[PDB]
Amino acid sequence: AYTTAQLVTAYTNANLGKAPDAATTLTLDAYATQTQTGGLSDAAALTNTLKLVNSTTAVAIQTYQFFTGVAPSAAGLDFLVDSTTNTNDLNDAYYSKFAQENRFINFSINLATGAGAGATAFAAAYTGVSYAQTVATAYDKIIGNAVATAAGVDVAAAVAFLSRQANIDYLTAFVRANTPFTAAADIDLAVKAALIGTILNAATVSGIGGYATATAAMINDLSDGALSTDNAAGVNLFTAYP
Amino acid sequence: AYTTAQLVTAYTNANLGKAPDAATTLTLDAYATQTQTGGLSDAAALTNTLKLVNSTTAVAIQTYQFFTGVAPSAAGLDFLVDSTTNTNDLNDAYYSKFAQENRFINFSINLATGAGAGATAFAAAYTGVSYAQTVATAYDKIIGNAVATAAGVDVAAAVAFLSRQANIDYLTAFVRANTPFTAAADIDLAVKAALIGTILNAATVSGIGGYATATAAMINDLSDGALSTDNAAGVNLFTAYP
Amino acid sequence: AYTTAQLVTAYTNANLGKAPDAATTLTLDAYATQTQTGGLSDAAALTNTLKLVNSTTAVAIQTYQFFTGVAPSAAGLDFLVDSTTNTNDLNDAYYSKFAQENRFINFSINLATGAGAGATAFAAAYTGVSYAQTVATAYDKIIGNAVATAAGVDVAAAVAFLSRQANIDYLTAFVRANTPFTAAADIDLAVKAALIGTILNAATVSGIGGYATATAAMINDLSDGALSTDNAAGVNLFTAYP
Amino acid sequence: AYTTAQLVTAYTNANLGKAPDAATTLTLDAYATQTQTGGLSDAAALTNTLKLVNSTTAVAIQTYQFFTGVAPSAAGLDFLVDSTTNTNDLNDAYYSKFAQENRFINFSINLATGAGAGATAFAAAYTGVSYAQTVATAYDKIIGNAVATAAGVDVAAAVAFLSRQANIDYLTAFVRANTPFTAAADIDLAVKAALIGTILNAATVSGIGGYATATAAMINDLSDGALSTDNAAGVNLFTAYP
Amino acid sequence: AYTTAQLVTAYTNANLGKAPDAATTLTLDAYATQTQTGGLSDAAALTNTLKLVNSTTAVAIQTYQFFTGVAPSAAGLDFLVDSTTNTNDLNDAYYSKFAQENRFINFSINLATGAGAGATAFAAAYTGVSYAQTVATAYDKIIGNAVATAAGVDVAAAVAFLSRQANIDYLTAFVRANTPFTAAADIDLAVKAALIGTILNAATVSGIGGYATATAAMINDLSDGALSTDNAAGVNLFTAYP
Amino acid sequence: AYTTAQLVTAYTNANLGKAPDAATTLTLDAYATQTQTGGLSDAAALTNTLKLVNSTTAVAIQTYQFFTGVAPSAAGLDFLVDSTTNTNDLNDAYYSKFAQENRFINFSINLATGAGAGATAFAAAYTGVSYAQTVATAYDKIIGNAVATAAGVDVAAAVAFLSRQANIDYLTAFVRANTPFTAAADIDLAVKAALIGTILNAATVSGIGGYATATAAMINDLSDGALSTDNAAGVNLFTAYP
Ligand SMILES: CC(=O)N[C@H]1[C@H](O)[C@H](O)[C@@H](O[C@@H]2[C@H](O)[C@H](O[C@@H]3[C@H](O)[C@@H](O[C@@H]4[C@H](O)[C@@H](O[C@@H]5[C@H](O)[C@H](O[C@@H]6[C@H](O)[C@@H](O)O[C@H](C)[C@H]6NC(C)=O)O[C@H](CO)[C@H]5O)O[C@H](C)[C@H]4NC(C)=O)O[C@H](C)[C@H]3NC(C)=O)O[C@H](CO)[C@H]2O)O[C@@H]1C
Ligand SMILES: CC(=O)N[C@H]1[C@H](O)[C@H](O)[C@@H](O[C@@H]2[C@H](O)[C@H](O[C@@H]3[C@H](O)[C@@H](O[C@@H]4[C@H](O)[C@@H](O[C@@H]5[C@H](O)[C@H](O[C@@H]6[C@H](O)[C@@H](O)O[C@H](C)[C@H]6NC(C)=O)O[C@H](CO)[C@H]5O)O[C@H](C)[C@H]4NC(C)=O)O[C@H](C)[C@H]3NC(C)=O)O[C@H](CO)[C@H]2O)O[C@@H]1C
Ligand SMILES: CC(=O)N[C@H]1[C@H](O)[C@H](O)[C@@H](O[C@@H]2[C@H](O)[C@H](O[C@@H]3[C@H](O)[C@@H](O[C@@H]4[C@H](O)[C@@H](O[C@@H]5[C@H](O)[C@H](O[C@@H]6[C@H](O)[C@@H](O)O[C@H](C)[C@H]6NC(C)=O)O[C@H](CO)[C@H]5O)O[C@H](C)[C@H]4NC(C)=O)O[C@H](C)[C@H]3NC(C)=O)O[C@H](CO)[C@H]2O)O[C@@H]1C
Ligand SMILES: CC(=O)N[C@H]1[C@H](O)[C@H](O)[C@@H](O[C@@H]2[C@H](O)[C@H](O[C@@H]3[C@H](O)[C@@H](O[C@@H]4[C@H](O)[C@@H](O[C@@H]5[C@H](O)[C@H](O[C@@H]6[C@H](O)[C@@H](O)O[C@H](C)[C@H]6NC(C)=O)O[C@H](CO)[C@H]5O)O[C@H](C)[C@H]4NC(C)=O)O[C@H](C)[C@H]3NC(C)=O)O[C@H](CO)[C@H]2O)O[C@@H]1C
Ligand SMILES: CC(=O)N[C@H]1[C@H](O)[C@H](O)[C@@H](O[C@@H]2[C@H](O)[C@H](O[C@@H]3[C@H](O)[C@@H](O[C@@H]4[C@H](O)[C@@H](O[C@@H]5[C@H](O)[C@H](O[C@@H]6[C@H](O)[C@@H](O)O[C@H](C)[C@H]6NC(C)=O)O[C@H](CO)[C@H]5O)O[C@H](C)[C@H]4NC(C)=O)O[C@H](C)[C@H]3NC(C)=O)O[C@H](CO)[C@H]2O)O[C@@H]1C
Ligand SMILES: CC(=O)N[C@H]1[C@H](O)[C@H](O)[C@@H](O[C@@H]2[C@H](O)[C@H](O[C@@H]3[C@H](O)[C@@H](O[C@@H]4[C@H](O)[C@@H](O[C@@H]5[C@H](O)[C@H](O[C@@H]6[C@H](O)[C@@H](O)O[C@H](C)[C@H]6NC(C)=O)O[C@H](CO)[C@H]5O)O[C@H](C)[C@H]4NC(C)=O)O[C@H](C)[C@H]3NC(C)=O)O[C@H](CO)[C@H]2O)O[C@@H]1C
Ligand SMILES: CC(=O)N[C@H]1[C@H](O)[C@H](O)[C@@H](O[C@@H]2[C@H](O)[C@H](O[C@@H]3[C@H](O)[C@@H](O[C@@H]4[C@H](O)[C@@H](O[C@@H]5[C@H](O)[C@H](O[C@@H]6[C@H](O)[C@@H](O)O[C@H](C)[C@H]6NC(C)=O)O[C@H](CO)[C@H]5O)O[C@H](C)[C@H]4NC(C)=O)O[C@H](C)[C@H]3NC(C)=O)O[C@H](CO)[C@H]2O)O[C@@H]1C
Ligand SMILES: [Ca+2]
Ligand SMILES: [Ca+2]
Ligand SMILES: [Ca+2]
Ligand SMILES: [Ca+2]
Ligand SMILES: [Ca+2]
Ligand SMILES: [Ca+2]
Ligand SMILES: [Ca+2]
Ligand SMILES: [Ca+2]
Ligand SMILES: [Ca+2]
Ligand SMILES: [Ca+2]
Ligand SMILES: [Ca+2]
Ligand SMILES: [Ca+2]
Ligand SMILES: [Ca+2]
Ligand SMILES: [Ca+2]
Ligand SMILES: [Ca+2]
Ligand SMILES: [Ca+2]
Ligand SMILES: [Ca+2]
Ligand SMILES: [Ca+2]
Repeated sequence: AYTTAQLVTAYTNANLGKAPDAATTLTLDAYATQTQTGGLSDAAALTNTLKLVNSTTAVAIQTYQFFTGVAPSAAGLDFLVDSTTNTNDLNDAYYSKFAQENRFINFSINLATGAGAGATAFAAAYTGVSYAQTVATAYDKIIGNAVATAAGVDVAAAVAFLSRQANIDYLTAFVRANTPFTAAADIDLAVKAALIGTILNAATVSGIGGYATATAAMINDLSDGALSTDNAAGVNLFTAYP
Repeated sequence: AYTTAQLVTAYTNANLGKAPDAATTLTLDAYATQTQTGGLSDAAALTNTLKLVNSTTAVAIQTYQFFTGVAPSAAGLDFLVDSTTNTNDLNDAYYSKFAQENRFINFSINLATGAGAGATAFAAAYTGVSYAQTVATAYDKIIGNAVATAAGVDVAAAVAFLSRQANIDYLTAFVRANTPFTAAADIDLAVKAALIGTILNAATVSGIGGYATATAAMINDLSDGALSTDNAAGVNLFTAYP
Repeated sequence: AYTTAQLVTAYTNANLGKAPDAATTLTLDAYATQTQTGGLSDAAALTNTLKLVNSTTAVAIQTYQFFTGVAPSAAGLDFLVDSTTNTNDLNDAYYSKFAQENRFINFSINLATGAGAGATAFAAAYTGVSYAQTVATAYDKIIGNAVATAAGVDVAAAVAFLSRQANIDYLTAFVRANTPFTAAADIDLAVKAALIGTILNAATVSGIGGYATATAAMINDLSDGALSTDNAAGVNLFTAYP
Repeated sequence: AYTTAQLVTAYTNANLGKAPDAATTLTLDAYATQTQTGGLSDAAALTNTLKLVNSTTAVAIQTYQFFTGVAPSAAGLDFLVDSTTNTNDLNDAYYSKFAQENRFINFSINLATGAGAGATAFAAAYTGVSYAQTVATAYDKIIGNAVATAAGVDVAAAVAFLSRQANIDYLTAFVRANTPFTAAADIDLAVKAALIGTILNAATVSGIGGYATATAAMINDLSDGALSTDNAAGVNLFTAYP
Repeated sequence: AYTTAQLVTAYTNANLGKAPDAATTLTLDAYATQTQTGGLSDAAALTNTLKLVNSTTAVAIQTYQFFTGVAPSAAGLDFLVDSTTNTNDLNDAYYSKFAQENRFINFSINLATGAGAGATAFAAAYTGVSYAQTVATAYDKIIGNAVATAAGVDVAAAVAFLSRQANIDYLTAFVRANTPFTAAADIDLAVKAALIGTILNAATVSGIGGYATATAAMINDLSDGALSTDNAAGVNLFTAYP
Repeated sequence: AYTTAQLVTAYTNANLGKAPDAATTLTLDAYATQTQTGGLSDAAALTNTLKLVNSTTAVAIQTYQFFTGVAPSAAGLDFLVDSTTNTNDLNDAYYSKFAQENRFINFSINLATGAGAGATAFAAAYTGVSYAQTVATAYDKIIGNAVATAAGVDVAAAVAFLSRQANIDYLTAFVRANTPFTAAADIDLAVKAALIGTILNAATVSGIGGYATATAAMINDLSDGALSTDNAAGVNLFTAYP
């Protein structure tokens, strides 16, 4: 049985010191009532509670792991999500106008293009590759073909939907109108990051794939208040939480 | 085997001293015959007998528990349902023109708006929340998403039906024409109580959810004549009947 | 193996001394042949043999039990069905123009209206009750909601069919044109008896319900020639044959 | 393994000394080959061999059993089917123009009307009975309602088909144009025999019912050459072959 | 594992010294490869290898067995299929223009009409029999009604298809234009042989029936090079290979 | 768990010293990630890794085995796929314009026509055989009728599709416009090689058949770097890898 005070504290640690909104408080309150009435197990309530921090914390963990090869530390997560020194962070008015999918795309573009840490690695490996191939390889890397088929979703339809011309046209307009890029090569590279960022958003929403499971464990690890690993140079998701 | 005299006495205690109507007497008489003919078990007949007091007793128990956080005592139930000092109570001519759903809405509006005990708590928590969010959170709090899916009903369709624009338009007309409220904020808060009151009526009619099960046990506890707990400050449903 | 002589004697005792008709004799003869050829068990043949006395004996037993609260005795059954002192009885030319359903309605009207034994009790309990409620309560009392659903028949459709406006219009015309009643209250009470009488006919035709099972046992008890209980003041079906 | 010589001898005894036709010889020869090739068991071949004598021997056995109450003896069967003293018998040119169904009707009319042995018994029992009732009772007596439903055939459809107005119109034309009867009562009685005769033909063709099973055993008993019972006054099928 | 040299030698013995054609050699070569790759068992390859000799050897065995009552010997098979003294045999240019079905019909006509060994027996038994009866009896004799139903094919449809007016019109044209017969009786008898010959072709193509199984064993017996029985007066298929 | 360095080395040995392309590197990288995240077993990743060398290595192994009767050695594979002395090999700019199916056809034409090693054997066996027969025999030889049916694919539809007139018209145009052949016999022989080459491409794409399984084992054997057999005169696939 979870009290509403316990759930909001777990959410606060997962959200890194940010108090829940009034609407989210009612959702957390509903979860607490279900546990007391025998309608929801203790483990299920916590997982649902930690599922509300997807747009604010899971975006920071997953984008760094794919691009920079390592997830940010507790101090790095604190700076990115909710910090006093960072005026523009994930849960402030600067990002308040974005959705979950747009937030994933923004970090993907920033990391792979310009002054991002993984920008040089992204350009070397993702050059000379078509849009369809990038989607196909990223989908297998993030979610996986075997795992997705076992879960029930159709891989062939999902890959085609993500690589449709409508998605490409919208993303290239998003890159050109927003990013300070105008060359064909620079725009082409940035669209690839946007395509990958969409896949990352799809994986965390559905919860299927190695990336989605790994970031869930890290959020659960951070839920109690202190990260168990908390490595200074970053936490490798795949080896910290096998 | 239940005699018709036993069933009406159980109903009278559940209805708090009110004699059954002539139509309800035939329904109770039919239940007694089925038990004697081996067509209905003793436990099933009593549960069906206590299912006829939904509009007169279960409304008082459930509305107080959700809003004030505690169910009324035996003396409090007596005053609300059938008392000599209370000229206008649930089973008199004042409420004789209402249906089951309208009765649930009336207590919800009275408790959450004006001089209700839980009015101050309701305003603090349910401010800045949209209509769709209030329905979604209340449905999970009262009935529950996991329990409803297991029972067979579709949660997604049920929530959309309860939050349709037709329901909102009818409820806001009900609030404005009946309640002494004219400000946008006051009307908006009252409609939220009406939306929650509809959910409470849905839960007790279908019998799915923690609230429906809890109020059934309290009515069964009151059926014999004396409430087992009968706390002076109120009976907490979720801890008295786990 | 049942001989045709044995079957007609069992039918005669069930019909209370009335010899079977020529058409019914062939039906009884067919049952005897099936037992000798190994196509029908001994118990099944007797039950089918006793199923042909529904319109002449089961009508007397069931109507008295529902209205007067007790089934007629062996002497009472003899007077009602086939007696020398009673010029107008069930199996004579006076009732030869009626069907099974009409026979059930006639006793229901006679008992509940006028000089019937149960007329005073029927008026006290069945006053202020709508037609739909009377059908719903009688159907549960006679057949039962749980038993009917288990058997496979749809209760919701059956109740609506029995309470349709076409049935009410036919029955009120039957009451007004036949019974010596013209007041609204007297006609309304008589139609309720007709509605109940139709339900009794439905129960005995289909064989589902406590009433149908109980009257079958009494007919089987009377089949051998002498009733086992044969109480002077009447036989209570539900306690004599649990 | 049955040789073609053995099969024709079994058929000859079943047909009471009549040699098989050239077409029937090929059918018997085909049965013999199947047994030698392992495609048909010995018991199945004999039953199929004895199924070809339906129109010549099973008609004599079944009609007498239903009407006269006893099957003909071996000498009686010999006179009826194939005898030197009887110029007009079942397997001669006199009956060579009839089919299986017409042969059954002819004996039914002869036995129940005119100088038949069972004519007086048939008139006493089958007077005052409608056509539909006669078909319904005869079908239960010969085939049976329970047995037919278990086999898979629909009793309700079969009875209605046998009692259709087209069947009655054809049969009454058959009776009037052929039998020397013109009165309404005499024609009505003869049509009842024709209706029963059709049922007997249906039972032996399909092989369902006590009559069909009983006459099959008697033919099998006669197959070896000598009847085991061979009672002088007739063989009662239901007690000789339980 | 079968080598391509072994398969062609088995086919040569089955074909009685005739070397396989170039097209058939590839088919035999494909069977050998499948056994070496673990895609086909040794027994299955030999049965498929012996299934290619249907039009040249199984025609001689089956037609003699049905008509003359005995299959030809090894010397008789050698003369009929592939012999130096016989200029016109089954696998030469004389029969190179015929198909499998036409080859079966040719032997049936030759044996049952003219100077055939079984011509006198065929005329005595198959006189006075209609076309439909001949097809029905031959189908039961060759394939069998019980065996065909167990295999899954519909006997009623198959018999009607083989006895359709289109088949009769084609066969009677085949008989009249080819055979030196012009009388009605002679043509009628020859068409019956053609109808039976078609059934024999159907049985060996599908592989269902006692005849098809028996001739397969004899071909398998001849496959090694020397027939095990090799009776001088002929081999009776049904007793040599039970 | 496979590292991306291990997968590319396995692919390099399978591709015989050729470094993977940038697009293929991402595919190999995705396989490595899945193994580390527990979404793909070690054996499955290697098989998928070796499935990307179908167009460059499996074409050399399979075409030689079918036509020349033996697969090329490690030195022979090195010369054909990736060698310094061979300016025009499978993975250079000379073959960079072809697809997988066209590559299979090219070797089939070269080997069976002109100066190919198996040209003389192909002409001797595949002369006087129709197009439909060649497809039917090759399909059974390469994939097999029994194996294909067990896998689920329809053999009858597949053979008809491969032998359709549209396929023949395209292939004969391919032969005439490309190969230096103009005679009817030479073109006819070359089209047969093209038809077989298409079947080989179909077998390796679907992975069904003895040829597909055998060439997979040889590629797996070559994956570690050194071939286990490495016979100087060639490796017989069916006996080296049973
Ligand atoms: C392992 C670990 O724990 N490491 C930590 C360290 O130990 C240490 O504690 C600390 O570090 C930080 C961190 O590494 C930081 O990384 C940044 C960061 O990931 C990210 O930052 C953003 C960037 O500085 C910048 O913004 C603009 C802006 O997004 C703009 O986009 C427009 C615009 O918003 C408006 O017009 O709306 C449009 C729709 C929008 N367009 C799009 C496409 O979205 O776009 C431009 C061009 O893309 C972009 O430059 O400002 C943001 C506010 C900022 N975000 C946050 C949350 O702060 O990406 C950087 C590339 C990345 N830098 C490097 C280097 O990798 O870097 C600082 C140093 O600069 C470091 O101290 O934290 C570690 C995690
Ligand atoms: C724990 C426990 O056991 N406690 C008990 C105590 O120990 C003690 O024994 C005792 O207490 C009572 C009780 O707490 C009472 O609580 C009241 C009560 O819940 C409720 O009361 C109603 C209210 O006083 C009032 O009415 C009007 C009216 O409903 C009107 O609505 C119109 C109108 O009917 C007509 O026009 O038709 C329209 C369709 C209708 N509109 C709508 C929208 O329905 O609407 C106005 C505005 O909403 C409303 O004020 O009169 C009712 C007759 C009355 N109902 C009953 C059953 O009595 O709500 C009050 C807000 C609530 N008060 C407080 C405070 O919470 O309060 C009294 C003291 O006043 C107390 O003694 O019982 C405890 C249970
Ligand atoms: C426990 C036990 O065993 N008790 C027995 C006693 O110990 C004792 O042995 C003995 O008793 C009898 C019995 O109690 C009797 O009961 C009667 C009886 O149940 C019933 O009787 C009928 C009634 O007297 C009457 O008839 C008319 C008539 O039905 C008429 O209807 C018209 C008409 O037929 C024509 O126009 O066609 C129309 C279509 C039709 N209309 C309708 C609607 O059908 O309608 C009027 C008004 O309804 C009606 O009065 O005459 C009938 C012939 C008679 N039936 C039989 C079978 O006899 O109902 C009585 C109300 C009931 N009486 C009492 C009192 O309850 O009563 C006598 C004394 O009168 C008693 O000796 O048997 C016990 C079973
Ligand atoms: C256990 C359960 O749940 N059962 C239910 C079923 O599962 C099902 O859901 C529904 O099914 C029904 C049910 O089986 C039913 O049966 C009918 C019914 O019993 C009755 O129905 C009445 C009838 O159609 C009709 O009657 C007239 C009338 O009897 C008339 O007689 C006159 C008249 O009384 C007066 O003038 O006096 C005269 C002397 C008299 N003449 C006589 C007696 O000769 O005679 C005519 C024929 O000439 C007759 O049509 O109309 C009534 C309104 C109707 N009543 C109701 C309540 O509907 O009798 C039918 C013979 C009977 N049918 C069959 C078949 O048995 O059947 C329907 C058929 O669709 C079925 O759907 O409900 C169950 C409760
Ligand atoms: C127990 C036992 O074993 N008993 C045996 C005895 O011990 C003893 O061995 C011995 O007995 C016989 C037997 O009992 C016989 O029984 C006969 C017999 O069952 C049957 O006989 C037929 C009857 O005599 C008669 O014919 C005409 C004819 O059918 C005609 O019909 C016309 C006509 O054919 C033409 O116009 O075509 C029309 C389409 C056709 N119409 C129809 C409707 O079909 O119709 C008339 C009127 O119906 C009819 O009389 O002649 C037949 C040739 C004959 N059939 C045979 C097979 O012989 O029915 C008799 C009524 C019955 N008699 C008695 C008595 O029951 O009787 C003799 C004595 O007469 C007896 O020796 O065998 C015992 C079995
Ligand atoms: C048990 C055993 O092993 N016995 C063997 C012996 O021990 C001994 O070793 C030896 O015997 C042979 C064998 O018994 C032979 O039997 C023959 C044989 O079965 C068969 O022979 C055919 C017949 O002689 C004949 O031909 C014509 C021709 O078919 C013609 O048809 C035309 C024509 O082809 C053209 O116009 O095209 C048309 C489409 C075609 N029409 C049709 C309808 O097809 O039709 C006429 C009339 O039907 C026909 O006579 O010539 C054939 C070439 C020949 N076939 C072969 C394969 O040789 O049928 C004979 C009736 C049969 N004879 C007897 C007798 O039964 O007989 C010789 C002696 O003549 C004997 O030495 O082999 C035993 C098996
Ligand atoms: C068991 C083992 O390991 N053996 C090895 C040896 O031990 C030894 O190590 C070594 O041997 C080689 C090898 O045996 C070689 O075999 C060749 C080879 O299989 C193949 O070679 C091709 C051929 O020489 C040739 O080309 C043209 C060309 O393809 C042309 O096609 C046109 C053209 O490309 C353009 O116009 O586009 C068109 C679309 C196209 N048309 C079509 C239809 O595709 O077509 C003509 C006519 O078909 C053709 O001649 O040149 C190619 C570049 C070459 N391919 C490669 C990969 O090198 O087929 C030869 C017939 C075969 N030779 C013999 C002999 O069998 O032979 C050399 C000696 O010449 C030997 O040293 O390797 C062993 C495996
Ligand atoms: Ca913080
Ligand atoms: Ca901040
Ligand atoms: Ca932790
Ligand atoms: Ca009270
Ligand atoms: Ca009151
Ligand atoms: Ca209690
Ligand atoms: Ca009597
Ligand atoms: Ca009387
Ligand atoms: Ca008794
Ligand atoms: Ca005889
Ligand atoms: Ca005779
Ligand atoms: Ca016997
Ligand atoms: Ca030879
Ligand atoms: Ca020859
Ligand atoms: Ca052998
Ligand atoms: Ca190399
Ligand atoms: Ca090269
Ligand atoms: Ca190796």
